[PDB]
Amino acid sequence: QTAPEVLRQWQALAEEVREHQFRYYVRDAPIISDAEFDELLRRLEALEEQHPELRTPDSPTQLVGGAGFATDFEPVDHLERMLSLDNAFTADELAAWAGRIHAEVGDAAHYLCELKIDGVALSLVYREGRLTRASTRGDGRTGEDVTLNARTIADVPERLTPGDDYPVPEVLEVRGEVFFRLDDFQALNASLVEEGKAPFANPRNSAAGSLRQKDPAVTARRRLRMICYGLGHVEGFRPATLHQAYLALRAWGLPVSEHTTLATDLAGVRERIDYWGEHRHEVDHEIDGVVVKVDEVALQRRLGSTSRAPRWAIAYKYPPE
Ligand SMILES: Nc1ncnc2c1ncn2[C@@H]1O[C@H](COP(=O)(O)O)[C@@H](O)[C@H]1O
Ligand SMILES: NC(=O)c1ccc[n+]([C@@H]2O[C@H](COP(=O)(O)O)[C@@H](O)[C@H]2O)c1
Repeated sequence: QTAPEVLRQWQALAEEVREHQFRYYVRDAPIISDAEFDELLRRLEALEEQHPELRTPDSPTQLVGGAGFATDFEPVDHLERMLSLDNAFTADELAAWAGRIHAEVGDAAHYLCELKIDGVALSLVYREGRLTRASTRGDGRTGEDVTLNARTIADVPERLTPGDDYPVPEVLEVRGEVFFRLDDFQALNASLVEEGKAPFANPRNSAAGSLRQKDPAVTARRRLRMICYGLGHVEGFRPATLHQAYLALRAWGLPVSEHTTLATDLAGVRERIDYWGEHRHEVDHEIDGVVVKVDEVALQRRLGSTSRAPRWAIAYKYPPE
Protein backbone atom coordinates (compact mmCIF):
# COMPACT_ATOMS: atom_id res chain seq x y z
CA GLN A 1 0.00 0.00 0.00
CA THR A 2 1.34 3.43 -1.19
CA ALA A 3 0.54 6.53 0.87
CA PRO A 4 -2.77 8.03 -0.08
CA GLU A 5 -1.69 11.40 -1.10
CA VAL A 6 0.94 9.95 -3.25
CA LEU A 7 -1.57 7.86 -4.98
CA ARG A 8 -3.93 10.78 -5.29
CA GLN A 9 -1.39 12.92 -6.91
CA TRP A 10 -0.35 10.34 -9.27
CA GLN A 11 -3.69 9.57 -10.63
CA ALA A 12 -4.50 13.08 -11.15
CA LEU A 13 -1.29 13.87 -12.82
CA ALA A 14 -1.29 10.84 -14.91
CA GLU A 15 -4.82 11.42 -15.90
CA GLU A 16 -4.01 14.90 -16.97
CA VAL A 17 -0.90 13.99 -18.79
CA ARG A 18 -2.63 11.29 -20.71
CA GLU A 19 -5.44 13.49 -21.76
CA HIS A 20 -3.01 15.95 -23.18
CA GLN A 21 -1.12 13.31 -24.93
CA PHE A 22 -4.28 12.20 -26.57
CA ARG A 23 -5.23 15.68 -27.59
CA TYR A 24 -1.88 16.41 -29.16
CA TYR A 25 -1.03 13.12 -30.68
CA VAL A 26 -4.34 11.66 -31.69
CA ARG A 27 -6.55 14.65 -32.20
CA ASP A 28 -3.91 17.04 -33.35
CA ALA A 29 -5.42 19.65 -31.19
CA PRO A 30 -3.85 20.52 -27.84
CA ILE A 31 -5.52 22.72 -25.39
CA ILE A 32 -2.48 23.69 -23.41
CA SER A 33 0.85 24.80 -24.65
CA ASP A 34 3.84 22.82 -25.25
CA ALA A 35 5.63 24.41 -22.43
CA GLU A 36 3.02 23.55 -19.89
CA PHE A 37 2.84 20.01 -21.06
CA ASP A 38 6.49 19.65 -20.57
CA GLU A 39 6.36 20.72 -17.05
CA LEU A 40 3.57 18.34 -16.31
CA LEU A 41 5.44 15.34 -17.67
CA ARG A 42 8.50 16.18 -15.72
CA ARG A 43 6.69 16.24 -12.47
CA LEU A 44 5.17 12.98 -13.14
CA GLU A 45 8.51 11.61 -13.94
CA ALA A 46 9.97 12.86 -10.73
CA LEU A 47 7.24 11.44 -8.70
CA GLU A 48 7.89 8.17 -10.22
CA GLU A 49 11.57 8.15 -9.32
CA GLN A 50 10.51 9.20 -5.87
CA HIS A 51 8.00 6.37 -5.97
CA PRO A 52 9.02 3.59 -8.29
CA GLU A 53 6.10 1.37 -7.98
CA LEU A 54 3.94 3.93 -9.54
CA ARG A 55 5.74 3.59 -12.75
CA THR A 56 4.15 0.78 -14.55
CA PRO A 57 4.14 -0.13 -18.18
CA ASP A 58 0.77 1.52 -18.51
CA SER A 59 1.93 4.82 -17.20
CA PRO A 60 1.93 7.88 -19.44
CA THR A 61 5.61 8.30 -18.64
CA GLN A 62 7.38 5.02 -18.75
CA LEU A 63 6.37 3.38 -21.98
CA VAL A 64 4.14 5.93 -23.48
CA GLY A 65 6.04 8.20 -25.91
CA GLY A 66 3.40 9.15 -28.53
CA ALA A 67 1.57 5.78 -28.35
CA GLY A 68 -0.72 3.45 -26.42
CA PHE A 69 -3.81 4.68 -28.08
CA ALA A 70 -5.57 2.02 -29.92
CA THR A 71 -9.04 0.76 -30.32
CA ASP A 72 -9.62 -2.90 -29.89
CA PHE A 73 -13.37 -3.11 -30.10
CA GLU A 74 -13.76 -5.18 -27.07
CA PRO A 75 -17.07 -5.96 -25.53
CA VAL A 76 -18.53 -3.56 -23.08
CA ASP A 77 -21.90 -3.70 -21.50
CA HIS A 78 -24.48 -0.98 -21.93
CA LEU A 79 -26.10 0.13 -18.76
CA GLU A 80 -29.46 -0.10 -20.23
CA ARG A 81 -30.45 -2.22 -23.17
CA MET A 82 -30.19 -0.47 -26.38
CA LEU A 83 -32.96 -1.65 -28.54
CA SER A 84 -34.06 -1.06 -32.10
CA LEU A 85 -37.25 0.52 -33.34
CA ASP A 86 -40.35 -0.78 -34.87
CA ASN A 87 -41.08 0.59 -38.30
CA ALA A 88 -44.13 1.90 -40.04
CA PHE A 89 -44.31 2.28 -43.70
CA THR A 90 -47.80 3.29 -44.49
CA ALA A 91 -50.36 5.51 -43.02
CA ASP A 92 -52.41 2.64 -41.84
CA GLU A 93 -49.68 1.18 -39.90
CA LEU A 94 -48.98 4.39 -38.13
CA ALA A 95 -52.54 4.88 -37.27
CA ALA A 96 -52.58 1.39 -36.08
CA TRP A 97 -49.67 2.11 -33.89
CA ALA A 98 -51.53 5.09 -32.54
CA GLY A 99 -54.70 3.31 -31.96
CA ARG A 100 -52.85 0.80 -29.86
CA ILE A 101 -51.40 3.59 -27.88
CA HIS A 102 -54.60 5.53 -27.40
CA ALA A 103 -56.24 2.53 -26.09
CA GLU A 104 -53.59 1.90 -23.58
CA VAL A 105 -52.96 5.36 -22.37
CA GLY A 106 -55.83 7.59 -23.56
CA ASP A 107 -55.18 11.03 -24.93
CA ALA A 108 -52.63 11.64 -22.30
CA ALA A 109 -49.78 10.90 -24.60
CA HIS A 110 -48.17 13.52 -26.69
CA TYR A 111 -45.67 12.71 -29.41
CA LEU A 112 -42.15 13.96 -29.90
CA CYS A 113 -41.36 13.78 -33.53
CA GLU A 114 -37.75 13.59 -34.71
CA LEU A 115 -35.85 13.02 -37.84
CA LYS A 116 -34.47 9.66 -38.27
CA ILE A 117 -30.87 9.84 -39.16
CA ASP A 118 -29.33 7.23 -41.30
CA GLY A 119 -26.02 6.72 -39.62
CA VAL A 120 -24.32 4.78 -36.86
CA ALA A 121 -25.72 4.42 -33.45
CA LEU A 122 -23.47 5.43 -30.66
CA SER A 123 -23.90 5.20 -26.92
CA LEU A 124 -22.04 7.44 -24.52
CA VAL A 125 -21.64 7.21 -20.78
CA TYR A 126 -20.78 10.21 -18.67
CA ARG A 127 -19.85 9.61 -15.04
CA GLU A 128 -19.87 12.76 -12.99
CA GLY A 129 -19.70 14.81 -16.06
CA ARG A 130 -16.89 13.07 -17.62
CA LEU A 131 -17.05 10.81 -20.58
CA THR A 132 -16.01 7.31 -19.74
CA ARG A 133 -17.28 5.01 -22.40
CA ALA A 134 -18.55 5.11 -25.91
CA SER A 135 -19.86 2.08 -27.67
CA THR A 136 -21.63 0.59 -30.58
CA ARG A 137 -25.05 -1.09 -30.62
CA GLY A 138 -23.85 -4.68 -30.79
CA ASP A 139 -26.36 -7.18 -29.70
CA GLY A 140 -28.18 -4.74 -27.60
CA ARG A 141 -26.77 -5.74 -24.35
CA THR A 142 -23.16 -5.52 -25.31
CA GLY A 143 -21.48 -3.34 -27.86
CA GLU A 144 -17.98 -2.42 -28.72
CA ASP A 145 -15.58 0.00 -27.27
CA VAL A 146 -14.87 2.82 -29.58
CA THR A 147 -14.11 5.22 -26.82
CA LEU A 148 -11.13 6.89 -28.35
CA ASN A 149 -12.77 7.32 -31.63
CA ALA A 150 -15.62 9.15 -29.99
CA ARG A 151 -13.33 11.40 -28.16
CA THR A 152 -12.18 12.70 -31.48
CA ILE A 153 -15.59 13.66 -32.63
CA ALA A 154 -15.94 17.37 -32.31
CA ASP A 155 -19.52 17.18 -31.36
CA VAL A 156 -18.91 15.03 -28.37
CA PRO A 157 -17.63 16.86 -25.43
CA GLU A 158 -15.35 15.35 -22.94
CA ARG A 159 -16.93 16.97 -20.07
CA LEU A 160 -20.37 18.24 -19.51
CA THR A 161 -21.08 21.89 -18.87
CA PRO A 162 -22.50 22.76 -15.53
CA GLY A 163 -25.37 24.96 -14.81
CA ASP A 164 -28.06 26.29 -12.55
CA ASP A 165 -31.05 24.83 -14.21
CA TYR A 166 -29.78 21.39 -14.93
CA PRO A 167 -27.35 19.78 -12.58
CA VAL A 168 -24.86 17.41 -14.05
CA PRO A 169 -25.96 13.93 -13.34
CA GLU A 170 -23.90 11.27 -11.62
CA VAL A 171 -24.37 8.86 -14.40
CA LEU A 172 -25.78 9.63 -17.81
CA GLU A 173 -26.06 7.28 -20.70
CA VAL A 174 -26.91 8.94 -23.97
CA ARG A 175 -27.68 7.49 -27.32
CA GLY A 176 -27.32 9.20 -30.59
CA GLU A 177 -26.24 8.76 -34.25
CA VAL A 178 -22.95 9.44 -35.88
CA PHE A 179 -22.91 10.73 -39.35
CA PHE A 180 -21.35 12.57 -42.19
CA ARG A 181 -22.68 15.53 -43.98
CA LEU A 182 -23.06 14.89 -47.63
CA ASP A 183 -20.45 17.28 -48.60
CA ASP A 184 -17.98 15.81 -46.22
CA PHE A 185 -18.81 12.41 -47.43
CA GLN A 186 -17.88 13.40 -50.88
CA ALA A 187 -14.83 15.07 -49.73
CA LEU A 188 -13.58 12.14 -47.79
CA ASN A 189 -14.08 9.94 -50.77
CA ALA A 190 -11.94 12.15 -52.92
CA SER A 191 -9.26 12.11 -50.40
CA LEU A 192 -9.33 8.39 -50.15
CA VAL A 193 -9.20 7.87 -53.79
CA GLU A 194 -6.28 10.16 -53.93
CA GLU A 195 -4.27 7.81 -51.82
CA GLY A 196 -5.26 4.79 -53.76
CA LYS A 197 -8.06 3.66 -51.57
CA ALA A 198 -11.48 2.56 -52.33
CA PRO A 199 -14.25 4.97 -51.78
CA PHE A 200 -17.36 4.35 -49.85
CA ALA A 201 -20.70 3.68 -51.32
CA ASN A 202 -22.78 5.69 -48.91
CA PRO A 203 -22.49 7.98 -45.97
CA ARG A 204 -23.71 5.36 -43.56
CA ASN A 205 -20.88 3.12 -44.48
CA SER A 206 -18.42 5.83 -44.52
CA ALA A 207 -19.24 6.91 -41.01
CA ALA A 208 -19.21 3.49 -39.70
CA GLY A 209 -15.76 2.97 -41.14
CA SER A 210 -14.49 6.19 -39.90
CA LEU A 211 -15.66 5.42 -36.49
CA ARG A 212 -14.35 1.92 -36.44
CA GLN A 213 -10.73 2.53 -36.71
CA LYS A 214 -7.98 0.88 -34.71
CA ASP A 215 -5.90 3.94 -34.85
CA PRO A 216 -8.09 6.73 -33.66
CA ALA A 217 -6.09 9.40 -35.25
CA VAL A 218 -7.57 8.26 -38.49
CA THR A 219 -10.93 8.99 -37.09
CA ALA A 220 -9.87 12.37 -35.82
CA ARG A 221 -9.16 13.69 -39.14
CA ARG A 222 -12.52 12.78 -40.53
CA ARG A 223 -15.52 14.97 -39.82
CA LEU A 224 -17.95 12.89 -38.07
CA ARG A 225 -20.87 14.45 -36.31
CA MET A 226 -23.32 13.24 -33.81
CA ILE A 227 -26.82 14.12 -32.83
CA CYS A 228 -28.17 12.71 -29.58
CA TYR A 229 -31.63 11.15 -29.48
CA GLY A 230 -32.14 9.07 -26.43
CA LEU A 231 -31.36 8.28 -22.86
CA GLY A 232 -30.30 5.09 -21.38
CA HIS A 233 -29.50 4.75 -17.76
CA VAL A 234 -29.36 7.90 -15.75
CA GLU A 235 -28.79 8.87 -12.17
CA GLY A 236 -29.56 12.24 -10.73
CA PHE A 237 -31.67 13.35 -13.52
CA ARG A 238 -35.30 12.61 -13.73
CA PRO A 239 -36.93 14.44 -16.53
CA ALA A 240 -40.58 14.39 -16.88
CA THR A 241 -40.45 14.26 -20.55
CA LEU A 242 -38.09 13.60 -23.38
CA HIS A 243 -38.41 17.07 -24.76
CA GLN A 244 -37.35 18.37 -21.43
CA ALA A 245 -34.47 15.98 -21.44
CA TYR A 246 -33.15 17.55 -24.58
CA LEU A 247 -33.07 20.91 -22.86
CA ALA A 248 -30.80 19.53 -20.28
CA LEU A 249 -28.65 17.75 -22.81
CA ARG A 250 -28.29 20.91 -24.70
CA ALA A 251 -27.43 22.86 -21.57
CA TRP A 252 -24.72 20.42 -20.73
CA GLY A 253 -23.20 20.71 -24.17
CA LEU A 254 -24.46 17.70 -25.93
CA PRO A 255 -25.58 17.96 -29.44
CA VAL A 256 -29.26 17.81 -30.20
CA SER A 257 -31.28 18.43 -33.25
CA GLU A 258 -33.24 21.48 -34.22
CA HIS A 259 -35.98 19.72 -36.00
CA THR A 260 -37.81 18.10 -33.24
CA THR A 261 -41.39 18.95 -32.72
CA LEU A 262 -43.95 18.08 -30.18
CA ALA A 263 -47.24 17.02 -31.70
CA THR A 264 -50.36 16.69 -29.64
CA ASP A 265 -52.16 13.88 -31.36
CA LEU A 266 -51.84 11.73 -34.40
CA ALA A 267 -52.93 14.52 -36.65
CA GLY A 268 -50.01 16.59 -35.71
CA VAL A 269 -47.77 13.66 -36.31
CA ARG A 270 -49.16 13.18 -39.72
CA GLU A 271 -48.38 16.70 -40.65
CA ARG A 272 -44.76 16.35 -39.76
CA ILE A 273 -44.46 13.18 -41.64
CA ASP A 274 -45.90 14.76 -44.68
CA TYR A 275 -43.70 17.79 -44.24
CA TRP A 276 -40.46 15.93 -43.98
CA GLY A 277 -41.46 13.80 -46.90
CA GLU A 278 -41.21 16.95 -48.80
CA HIS A 279 -38.42 18.65 -47.08
CA ARG A 280 -36.06 15.98 -45.96
CA HIS A 281 -33.74 16.60 -48.84
CA GLU A 282 -33.00 20.00 -47.59
CA VAL A 283 -31.20 18.71 -44.59
CA ASP A 284 -27.50 18.18 -44.92
CA HIS A 285 -27.42 14.69 -43.75
CA GLU A 286 -29.40 11.64 -44.58
CA ILE A 287 -32.91 11.38 -43.25
CA ASP A 288 -34.81 8.17 -43.86
CA GLY A 289 -37.74 8.80 -41.66
CA VAL A 290 -39.33 10.23 -38.65
CA VAL A 291 -39.30 8.77 -35.24
CA VAL A 292 -42.48 9.12 -33.28
CA LYS A 293 -42.18 8.85 -29.57
CA VAL A 294 -44.56 9.20 -26.72
CA ASP A 295 -43.02 12.07 -24.81
CA GLU A 296 -43.90 11.61 -21.22
CA VAL A 297 -41.62 9.27 -19.44
CA ALA A 298 -44.25 7.86 -17.21
CA LEU A 299 -46.24 6.84 -20.13
CA GLN A 300 -43.12 5.26 -21.61
CA ARG A 301 -42.64 3.27 -18.48
CA ARG A 302 -46.15 2.04 -18.52
CA LEU A 303 -46.05 0.85 -22.04
CA GLY A 304 -42.60 -0.63 -21.72
CA SER A 305 -40.68 -2.54 -24.25
CA THR A 306 -40.45 -5.93 -25.85
CA SER A 307 -37.19 -7.79 -26.31
CA ARG A 308 -36.49 -5.87 -29.43
CA ALA A 309 -38.10 -2.54 -29.28
CA PRO A 310 -40.06 -0.08 -27.37
CA ARG A 311 -43.72 0.14 -27.59
CA TRP A 312 -43.75 3.81 -27.01
CA ALA A 313 -42.08 4.70 -30.20
CA ILE A 314 -42.34 3.84 -33.83
CA ALA A 315 -40.25 5.03 -36.77
CA TYR A 316 -42.04 6.02 -39.90
CA LYS A 317 -39.91 5.11 -42.83
CA TYR A 318 -40.04 6.79 -46.10
CA PRO A 319 -39.77 5.01 -49.37
CA PRO A 320 -36.20 5.64 -50.45
CA GLU A 321 -37.24 6.89 -53.96
N1 LIG B 1 -34.20 10.00 -33.78
C1 LIG B 1 -33.92 8.76 -33.50
N2 LIG B 1 -34.37 8.18 -32.44
C2 LIG B 1 -34.12 6.95 -32.15
N3 LIG B 1 -33.39 6.20 -32.86
C3 LIG B 1 -32.89 6.61 -33.97
C4 LIG B 1 -33.13 7.94 -34.38
N4 LIG B 1 -32.49 8.11 -35.48
C5 LIG B 1 -31.90 6.99 -35.75
N5 LIG B 1 -32.14 6.12 -34.86
C6 LIG B 1 -31.57 4.83 -35.01
O1 LIG B 1 -32.26 4.12 -35.99
C7 LIG B 1 -32.25 2.79 -35.56
C8 LIG B 1 -33.15 1.83 -36.25
O2 LIG B 1 -34.16 2.46 -36.92
P1 LIG B 1 -34.65 1.81 -38.23
O3 LIG B 1 -34.26 2.72 -39.31
O4 LIG B 1 -36.01 1.49 -37.94
O5 LIG B 1 -33.99 0.55 -38.39
C9 LIG B 1 -32.66 3.02 -34.18
O6 LIG B 1 -32.59 1.90 -33.40
C10 LIG B 1 -31.69 4.04 -33.77
O7 LIG B 1 -30.48 3.46 -33.51
N1 LIG C 1 0.71 20.61 -25.72
C1 LIG C 1 0.58 19.35 -25.63
O1 LIG C 1 -0.44 19.00 -25.25
C2 LIG C 1 1.63 18.38 -25.96
C3 LIG C 1 1.35 17.12 -25.60
C4 LIG C 1 2.21 16.14 -25.86
C5 LIG C 1 3.36 16.46 -26.49
N2 LIG C 1 3.62 17.65 -26.88
C6 LIG C 1 4.90 17.86 -27.51
O2 LIG C 1 5.42 16.71 -28.08
C7 LIG C 1 6.80 16.76 -28.20
C8 LIG C 1 7.36 15.38 -27.96
O3 LIG C 1 8.50 15.08 -28.76
P1 LIG C 1 8.70 13.96 -29.92
O4 LIG C 1 7.50 13.17 -30.24
O5 LIG C 1 9.10 14.69 -31.15
O6 LIG C 1 9.76 13.28 -29.15
C9 LIG C 1 7.19 17.75 -27.16
O7 LIG C 1 7.68 18.94 -27.71
C10 LIG C 1 5.93 18.06 -26.45
O8 LIG C 1 5.89 19.33 -25.83
C11 LIG C 1 2.81 18.64 -26.62
